[PDB]
Amino acid sequence: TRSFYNDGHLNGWDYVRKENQGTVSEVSNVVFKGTSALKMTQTYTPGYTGRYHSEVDHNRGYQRGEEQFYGFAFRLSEDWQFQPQSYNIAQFIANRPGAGCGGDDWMPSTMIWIQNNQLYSRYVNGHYRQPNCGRNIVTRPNLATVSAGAWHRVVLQIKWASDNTGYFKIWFDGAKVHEEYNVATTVDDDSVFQFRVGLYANSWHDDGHMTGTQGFRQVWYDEVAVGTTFADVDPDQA
Ligand SMILES: [Ca+2]
Repeated sequence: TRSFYNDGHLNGWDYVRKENQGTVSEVSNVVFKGTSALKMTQTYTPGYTGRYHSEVDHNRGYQRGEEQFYGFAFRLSEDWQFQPQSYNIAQFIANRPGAGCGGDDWMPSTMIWIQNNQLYSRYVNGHYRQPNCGRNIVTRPNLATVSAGAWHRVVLQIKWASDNTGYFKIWFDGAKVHEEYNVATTVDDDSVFQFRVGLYANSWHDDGHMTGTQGFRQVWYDEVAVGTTFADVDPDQA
């Protein structure tokens, strides 16, 4: 059964983040299903020292000790300029105030991004809380080649565990592209992580510069769902 469904509208998201010159809007011309989708844009601005999130938030993403499925459709601009930097397209993230690790208390766990023409993801495990900030980031590269100007469909099946009892499975355009079992997929606490979808141009800030010449970046989203079965969240079926 689905706990969340969004057909490509502003309505139903808890929060809309349009950092700096970013936009998030509803469009009817570039749509995966129905008559609406969301368009996220970000624009590089030399001098700016802040971050570049254009995202919509579903606050109830996960809590450790459950299995969930997540599905969404996304599309890069047809003229997407593939570059080695990261452009993040979805993430799970919790605010963990008082954890005392790193530069603030927001910790993204699993993230999904484009690097060159490849879909990357990761999960995080460990403790990341004083007096032990020990945490491990497992990156899973090259999950799929991503074509520009086409709707792609992503399904995740994740059992969120800090034990070696979790699992982490990903489908891309209807095909299983990754699965691994008996792994720890989140940190060992009970924070509730948000599920965000949207263009987060993280390398622009992290790296101190932009690689290439496409400072105006566009990604569309549609058909986002959270539920307990594959069919609940698969954008490619009802
Ligand atoms: Ca739609």
